[PDB]
Amino acid sequence: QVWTPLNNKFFETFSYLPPMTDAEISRQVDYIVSNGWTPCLEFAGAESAYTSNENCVRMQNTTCLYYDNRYWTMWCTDGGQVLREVQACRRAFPDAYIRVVGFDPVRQVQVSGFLVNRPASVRDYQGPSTRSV
Amino acid sequence: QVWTPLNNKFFETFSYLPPMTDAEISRQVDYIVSNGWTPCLEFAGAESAYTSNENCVRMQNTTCLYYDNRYWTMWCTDGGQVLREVQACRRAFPDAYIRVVGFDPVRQVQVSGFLVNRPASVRDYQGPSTRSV
Amino acid sequence: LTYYTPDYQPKDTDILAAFRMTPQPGVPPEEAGAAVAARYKGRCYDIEPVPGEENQYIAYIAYPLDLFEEGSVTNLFTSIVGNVFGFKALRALRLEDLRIPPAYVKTFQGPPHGIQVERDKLNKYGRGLLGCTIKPKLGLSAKNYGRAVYECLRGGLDFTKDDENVNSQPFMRWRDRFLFVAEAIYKSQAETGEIKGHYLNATAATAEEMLKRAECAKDLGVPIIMHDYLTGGFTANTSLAHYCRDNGLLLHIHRAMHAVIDRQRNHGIHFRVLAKALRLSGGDHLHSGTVVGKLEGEREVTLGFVDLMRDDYIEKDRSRGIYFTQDWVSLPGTMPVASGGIHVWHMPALVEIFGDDACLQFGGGTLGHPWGNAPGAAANRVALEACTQARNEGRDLAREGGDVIRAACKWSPELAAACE
Amino acid sequence: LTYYTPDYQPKDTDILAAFRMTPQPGVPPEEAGAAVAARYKGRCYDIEPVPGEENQYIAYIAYPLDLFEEGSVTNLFTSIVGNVFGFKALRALRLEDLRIPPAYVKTFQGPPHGIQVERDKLNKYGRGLLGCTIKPKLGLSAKNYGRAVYECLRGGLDFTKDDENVNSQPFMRWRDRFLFVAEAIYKSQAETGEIKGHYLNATAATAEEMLKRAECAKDLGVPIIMHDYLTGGFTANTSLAHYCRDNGLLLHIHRAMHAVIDRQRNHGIHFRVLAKALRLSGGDHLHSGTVVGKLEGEREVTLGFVDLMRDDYIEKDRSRGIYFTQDWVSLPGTMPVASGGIHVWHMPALVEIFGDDACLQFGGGTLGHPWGNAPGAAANRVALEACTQARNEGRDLAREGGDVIRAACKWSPELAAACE
Repeated sequence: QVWTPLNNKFFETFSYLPPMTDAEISRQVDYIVSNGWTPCLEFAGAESAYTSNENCVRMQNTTCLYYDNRYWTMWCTDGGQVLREVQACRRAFPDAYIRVVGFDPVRQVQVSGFLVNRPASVRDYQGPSTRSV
Repeated sequence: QVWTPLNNKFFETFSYLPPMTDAEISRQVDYIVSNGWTPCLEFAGAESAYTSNENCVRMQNTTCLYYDNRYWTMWCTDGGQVLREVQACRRAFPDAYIRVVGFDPVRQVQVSGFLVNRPASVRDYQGPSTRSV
Repeated sequence: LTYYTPDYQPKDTDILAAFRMTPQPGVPPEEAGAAVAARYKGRCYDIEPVPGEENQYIAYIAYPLDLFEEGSVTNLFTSIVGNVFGFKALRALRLEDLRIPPAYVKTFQGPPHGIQVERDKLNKYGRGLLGCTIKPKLGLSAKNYGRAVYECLRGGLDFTKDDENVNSQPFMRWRDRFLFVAEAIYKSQAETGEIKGHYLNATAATAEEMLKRAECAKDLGVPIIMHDYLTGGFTANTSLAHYCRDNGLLLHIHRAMHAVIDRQRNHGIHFRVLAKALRLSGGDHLHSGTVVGKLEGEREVTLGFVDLMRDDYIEKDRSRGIYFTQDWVSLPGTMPVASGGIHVWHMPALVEIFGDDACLQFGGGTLGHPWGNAPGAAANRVALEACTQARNEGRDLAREGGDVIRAACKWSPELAAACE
Repeated sequence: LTYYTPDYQPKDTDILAAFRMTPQPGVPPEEAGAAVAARYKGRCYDIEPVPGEENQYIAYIAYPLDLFEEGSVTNLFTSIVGNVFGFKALRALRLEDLRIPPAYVKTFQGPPHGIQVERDKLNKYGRGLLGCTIKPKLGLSAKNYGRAVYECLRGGLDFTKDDENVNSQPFMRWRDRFLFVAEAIYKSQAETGEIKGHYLNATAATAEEMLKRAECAKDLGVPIIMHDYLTGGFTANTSLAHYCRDNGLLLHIHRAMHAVIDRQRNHGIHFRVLAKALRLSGGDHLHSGTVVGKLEGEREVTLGFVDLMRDDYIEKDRSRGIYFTQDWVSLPGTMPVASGGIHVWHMPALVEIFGDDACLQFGGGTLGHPWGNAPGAAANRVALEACTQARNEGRDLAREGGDVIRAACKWSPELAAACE
C-alpha cells in the first residue's frame, strides 16, 4: 500500500490514532490532572491550524525554529469539566480543530498537547483506513 | 465568554465602540473642527483595508515599522459637509470602509483617524455582542 | 565670595541648575551657594529662601557652555552632580531643575522617533495607547510568555512588555523569548488587523550584548524594544538610541532604581531632571508615574514634568515645579507611560489628566477579568475608547466618568464582566 | 602521605572524582590513591574497597576550583585524566564519576536549547521523538539521500539523520546534501503539517569548515545539525554549541569512538562522565544507548546516566552508579537518544524505560516494512502513540505491551504489515 500524500494532515500527539471518544479524552484529561498539571483547550480554524511560513518574509539573518500557527487560541479541575468545555467549543466553533493542552503549574511549562476534535466540514485529513491507498 | 478570533477585524480609533450614528460622526467632526484641524475622508476596499506584508519581499536589512495599507485613498468646514461627503462616498463606493482623518494645519501632521463606515457586504468584522462567543 | 555674583545675568548659552539646599547651622546661604558654584567657573547668581521651610534656599548656578562634551548626558551629570552631594557644609541638597540652552540641545540626537513619528508609524491617532506587563513576573517559559503576549494583544491592547527584571535567565533565555514574542505579535496582528508590539527588554551586561539583542529585534521586524537607562547607564542608553534611530526601532525606557535618587524631598535629583536627561539621551516612551489607587504624587508636579518631556516650549512655572523656561528647539518629544493598577472605572481620570499623548500601562497584568486575558484587554480598550469619545463630545470626565463607564458597559458584555 | 587526607571534608566548590583503581600487588591502596591525588594539590580524602572484586578500591579525589579554566571541558579533562592512566603503580584505573560544583557549572553555557525549549520549538508534547538513519550508510547521491529523507519523514517520523561517517565525500558533497535535505524537509512539512527535521552532519576537518556548514544550515532555515564530539573534540563541540545558541539551531551529538574509552570495566572513563562533559560543553541530544535485541547494558546504570543527563538534581545512588550528588543549577537538560534495532513489538519496553523525554532512533534504516519507507515510519509512529496512550491510561507496559501492540494493529493496516 502507499501512504497517501493527498489531504493527509496530522496534528502531533495522538493524531495517528483513530479519533478519540469521550471516554478516551476523559481518561487522558484524568492522566493530566493526576500528574498535578492543568488542562486547557486550544482551537483554530482551518486557515490557522497548520504550520506556515507566512511571516518569514519579514525576517532576515535566519528563520531557524520559527514557524507560524504554532500558537492556537485559548478556549480545569477534572475530566468531566474539560469534556463539557470540549462540547461547548464544538458548538461555538464547529469548523475548528480542538486541542487539549497541559501546563505544569510549578515549572510553568507546557507538558501536554493532543488534538481531540477534527471539523467534519474540513477534509484536509484522512481516516485510519484511508491513510494508505 | 471567549474573544472570537474569526472575522473580528478592527480599525484603530473608535473601532471597539458600536457603529457611530450620523449625530455621533457629526459631533466628532465638530470636535476636530473646534480644535482648528481639517477633517477629510479616507476609503479603502476590503482588499486594501487591513495591514499586510506584501511588499516586504522587496526589502533587505530590516522591515521594522513598515506595513502595507497604512495609507488609504483620500476622498472640510463643518460636521454637516463632512457628513454629506460621507454619504457621497458611501454611494460611490458601497463596499469600502470610510475613515475620517484630521490634519493640524500649523504642525502639518495627522492628528485624528477614526473609522465611520463598515461595508455591509464585507463580513471580516463582528458586532458589539458577537465579539465574544 | 568670587563665586556668588548676584548681579550676574545668565547668558543664552549657560546651563542653569536650581539647587534646593539646607546648609548646616551657622553657614550663611550665600556661602553655601558659593561652595556649590565652586571663565570656566560655575557661579551662583541667585538665591531665594523657601517660604515654608526653615533654613531652606534655592540656589541658581550658571555653568558656561564650554564646560560640557557635546551630546553627552554622562558628562553633564558628571559635571553638575559629580561630587556636590558630599559637601559637609550642606545638611541636605536636592537638584530641582536644569536649563538646557538650545545650543547644547542641538548637539543631542534626542529620542529616535518621538510622539508624532510613533503615531504615524503605528497609524494610531486620537487616543492614548494601552499596554500590559506579562504576569507572572518570572518563572514563565518563552513559549508561555509568548502565549500570554498573544492572548493580551489579540484582545485590543496596543503593546505588551517584558518584566523589568526579565533580561536573560536559565528559565527563559532572551532569544527564545524574542522568537516566541515575534510569533505572538504577528499572530495578533493578522487576527485583529491592527499593528501590535511588545517592549522587548534589551538591557544587558555589556553594550555589545545589548546591541546584539537590538539587532535580533531588528532582524525579526518587530516594532519596539525596552531599556533600563538608570541601571544600564546613559552611555549604554545613548548607544541604543542612536542604533534605534539608525534602524527604525522604537525605544521604551523604564526608570528602574529611580526612587533611590528621586524619592526624598531633601536629598537627590528630582525626576524632572532625570526625564530631561532621558529626553536628551533618547527614548520614545518613558515610564513616568504609578496609578496605585489613583495617579500618585502632586498632580501639578506630574503635569509639569509631563509637559517638560512632551512639549517643545515650557515657560517657567514654580507652581508645577518648572524653575526655568525650557526651549527644546524641535527635539522630538517623549511619550509618558503611566503604569500600575489602572482599574476600569479609573480610566476617565487618567484620560483627563494625560490626554491622548500617553500610554496607560496595566502593569498589574490585568487577569482580574473572570473570562480571560483577551476579554479583559477588550474591556480596557472599550473603556478607553468610550472615555475618549465622551471627552471629544465636550463632556467633563472628572464629573461624568462613572456615567460614561456605565453607558459603555450597557452595550459591552466584556466590560460588563469587568465593571463588576 | 601528604596527599591522602582521610579526615578532609570536601568543599562546596571542589571538583570530586571517584576512581576505581586496581593497584599492583604490594602497593597499598592508600599509596595508590595518594599517587592519583598527586593549596592547588589534589587530595585523596576517601578510599572504599569494592565488595566483590579482589584488590579493587574506589578512590575519592578533591580538586580545588582554582585549578580549572572557566567553561572549558578540554581543561577539565586535561587536569583530571591528562596523565594518570599511565601510572605503572596501577594495574587498572577507571574514572567512574565526577562532581561538578555549581560554581563551575555556572561558568558553562550548557546545551543550546535543552529538552523543554526543544519541545516548545518543535510543538511536540507528551511523547517520545522518532528518528531514522538514512540507509544505505554510504554511496547514495545527495538527490537519492534527499529522496530517502523525504520518504521517511512524510510517514510520520520527527527526525532523520546523516550516517555518522557521512561528512563530505566524492560520492556526496556536503552542500548538495544540505540543499536536497532542505527541500525534502520542507516538502514533508508541507505534506504532513508537522514540523520536521534532519540531523545534518557538521563534523569537519577544521573549526572553520564546521562553522561554515552550520552557517549553511542556518541560511537554509533547517532546524537541527549533528556533531561527533568525541572525534571532533570538546573545543570544536563548544564552539558549535555557542554558535547554535547564538543562531537558534538544535544540536544532536553522536558519540563516535566512545567504546574505545568506556567499554572495558577495569580501564577508561565511564560513559556517565562523558555524558556530563557533553552536557557541560553543549548538546540538545546525545546518542545514549543501543537497543540490539533489547536496551543493552545494566538498566540501573542506563537509568542513572539518563537521569544525570536529564534531571536538574540527582542524589547519590551507588545502585545506579551515581557516586556523587549532582546539582545542575538550572542548566538545560540533554535529551537521550536510544538507537539501533527498535522493532515494533519492542516499543513498549523502551517507552516504559525512557518515558516521553527521549528520542527513539531506527538506526537500522527500517526498510523491514514490505510496503515502503513511508508506511514503515507510519507503523512506528502508530505503535509509539498507542504505547504512550496506553501508559497514560494506567496500563503496565511491561506486562501488556503485546496486547497494546495487537490492539493498535487491529485498526492500523500499516502496523498490520509491520507486526508480521
